[PDB]
Amino acid sequence: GAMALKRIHKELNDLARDPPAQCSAGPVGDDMFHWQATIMGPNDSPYQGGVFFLTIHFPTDYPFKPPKVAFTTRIYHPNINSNGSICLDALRSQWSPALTISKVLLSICSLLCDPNPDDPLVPEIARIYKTDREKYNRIAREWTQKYAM
Ligand SMILES: [Cl-]
Repeated sequence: GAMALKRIHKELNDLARDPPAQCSAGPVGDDMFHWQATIMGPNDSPYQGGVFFLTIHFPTDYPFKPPKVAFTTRIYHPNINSNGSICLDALRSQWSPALTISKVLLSICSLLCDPNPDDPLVPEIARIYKTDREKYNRIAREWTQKYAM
């Protein structure tokens, strides 16, 4: 309804006025409720140099339910699966209307930097992250080269 549209426009404007570091987001075309986003691989992470795309769909009662957010770029990470689904509590049980796309993008950036142990969406990647970090990094770098450049 009009409440969601007002908030979504305000958030688009918030991102333009204070352009993050290393992320962007906004409507695909003219559909305010369907956005794209991009996140640059953080420096000093195995994703450095990559560019990762995401899709975002706002519900019609945003901001009082969460947006649906998924990666569209393949990534080697314990909490993001091959469907691009993202295990992040803010997008589920922990949503609040005080969260915004900017905060969500910052949280996903931090998640790339430091995975969540409790949430292995891809159990084998979570295992290599815990047991052999240098191997995890090497493979995450290789997938950044293959998919995100
Ligand atoms: Cl508002």
